Amino acid sequence: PLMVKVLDAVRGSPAINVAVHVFRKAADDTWEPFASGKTSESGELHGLTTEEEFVEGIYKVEIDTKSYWKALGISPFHEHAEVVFTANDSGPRRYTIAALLSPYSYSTTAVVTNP
Amino acid sequence: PLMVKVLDAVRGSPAINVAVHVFRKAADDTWEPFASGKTSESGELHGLTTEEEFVEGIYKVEIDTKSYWKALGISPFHEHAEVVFTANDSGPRRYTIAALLSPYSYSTTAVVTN
Amino acid sequence: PLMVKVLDAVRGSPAINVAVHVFRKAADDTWEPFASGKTSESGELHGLTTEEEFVEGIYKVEIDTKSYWKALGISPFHEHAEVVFTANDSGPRRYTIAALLSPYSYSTTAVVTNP
Amino acid sequence: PLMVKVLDAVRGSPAINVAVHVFRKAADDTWEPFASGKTSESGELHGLTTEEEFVEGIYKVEIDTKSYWKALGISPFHEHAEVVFTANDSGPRRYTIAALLSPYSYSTTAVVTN
Ligand SMILES: Oc1c(Br)cc(/C=C/c2c(Cl)cccc2Cl)cc1Br
Ligand SMILES: Oc1c(Br)cc(/C=C/c2c(Cl)cccc2Cl)cc1Br
Repeated sequence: PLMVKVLDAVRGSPAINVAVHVFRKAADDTWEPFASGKTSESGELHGLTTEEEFVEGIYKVEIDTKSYWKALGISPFHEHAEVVFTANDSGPRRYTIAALLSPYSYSTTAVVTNP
Repeated sequence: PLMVKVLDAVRGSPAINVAVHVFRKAADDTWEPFASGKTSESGELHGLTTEEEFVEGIYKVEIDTKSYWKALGISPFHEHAEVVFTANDSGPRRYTIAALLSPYSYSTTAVVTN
Repeated sequence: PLMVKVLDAVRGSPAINVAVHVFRKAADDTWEPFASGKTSESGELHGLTTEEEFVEGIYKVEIDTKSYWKALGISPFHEHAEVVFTANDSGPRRYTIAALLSPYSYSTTAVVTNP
Repeated sequence: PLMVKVLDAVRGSPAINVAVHVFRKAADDTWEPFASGKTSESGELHGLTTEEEFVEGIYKVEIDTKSYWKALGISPFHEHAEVVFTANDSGPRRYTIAALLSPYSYSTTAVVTN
C-alpha cells in the first residue's frame, strides 16, 4: 500500500540505493519511525508496510537525496526531500510517492488508488 | 539574502497569501522559528531576514500548501511543502527558493546568485 | 523500446486515455508519422514500436494534453506537450518518456536504459 | 506581454545566454517566426513583442536547451524544449513562460496575470 519511486534527472535513470525513511505522527505530536529501506535498481522501494500496519495518520516520507548526490560527486542544495501527507483517512488506499531529483531541484507527486 | 516565490500550476498564477515559515536548526537538533510571512500578490515573500542574521546553518522553509488549496475549494494531498537546505558562505549570497504547486504534486528549485 | 507514462497532478492519478502521437524526422527534414496510441488505465502506453523499426533518428512524442483536460472541464494553457530527442545514436536503447500534467504546467523526464 | 524565464536545476542558477525562438501559427498551419532572443544574466528574455503585435493565436516558444547543456560540457536528452499555447484576450494580459532545465528533464509553467 505504500511505494516510493525515485528518478535522476541528470543521468536519465532510476535513482538507485537512495535511502528512504518513513515516519508517522504520534499521539504526542512527535514523529515516530515507521518504515525504511533503499530503492532498488529500478528506483523503486516496495515492502515498506502492510495494509494492517498502515493505519490512518499523518506520514512523512524522507528521501535522502544529499547522500545520493554526494556519492556521485555533486554537492547538492537540499538536505533531503520530505513528503508529508494524511493517509487512509477515508479508508485504505494505495499510495505511490514519486520523486524526480536534480542537484538544486526536485519534484514530487503522489498517485493514490483505491483497491 | 532569502526570497521565496510560490506559483499555482492549476490557475497559472502566483500563489497569493500563502503562509511560509522558516526555521533554523538549533544546537539541540530541533527546529527554531526564524522568520515567516505570507506571499504577496506576485507570489513572493521578501524581507524575511537580513544578511547579518542569515548565518551559515541548516534552514527549513515550510509552505502551507494545504490551507492554500482549501481556500480555493480544492482537496490537496500534502500537509505542506518543505524545503530543507544548508546555507553556505562559500556559495553565492542570495537564495531564492521557488515552488510550483499542484494539488497532488509540487516542484521546488533553488536559484543561488551573487 | 519506447514507452510513455502520463500522470495527472490535480487528481493524483494516472492520466487515462491520453492520445500520444510519435513522429520521426525524415530525410527531407519533415516530421513523418511513426506510431500512436492512447494511455491505459495505468497511464501507460506500450507497444508503440519494435526494436527493428525504432532505428536511429530524431523523434517527437506529442502528448495531447489539451484534449485530456478539456474532457475534464478544465480549459488548459498548452495545446500539447512535445518531447523531441535523438534516439539510438549509440545503438539501441529503451526509452521511457514520463509526463506529469497540470492545467498550466507540465514536467517531463526520460529514463534511458541499455538492454 | 510575453516574457520567458529559464532556470538551471543542475547549477541552481538562471540559464544564461539560452536561445529562444517564438513562432506564430500561420493560415497554412506552418510555424512562422515571430520573435527571438537570448536569455540575460537573470535567465530572462524581455522585449520579445508588443501588445499591438501579440494578437490572439497559437504560439510556440522553442528553447535551445541542447546548446545550453553542450556549452557546459553536459550531454542532454532533448533537442530543445517546446511550449505551445493559445493566447486568448479573455484571459489576463501578461504571459510568463518559465522553464526549469535538467539534462534529462524539463518542467514548464505559465504565469498569466493582469
Ligand atoms: O514510473 C514513473 C512514475 Br510511477 C512516476 C513518475 C513521475 C515523474 C515525475 C515526477 Cl515524480 C515529478 C515531476 C515530473 C515527473 Cl515526469 C515517473 C515515472 Br518514469
Ligand atoms: O520567477 C520564477 C522563478 Br525565480 C522560479 C521559477 C521556477 C518555476 C518552476 C519551479 Cl519552482 C519548479 C518546477 C518548474 C518550474 Cl518552471 C519560476 C518562476 Br515563474
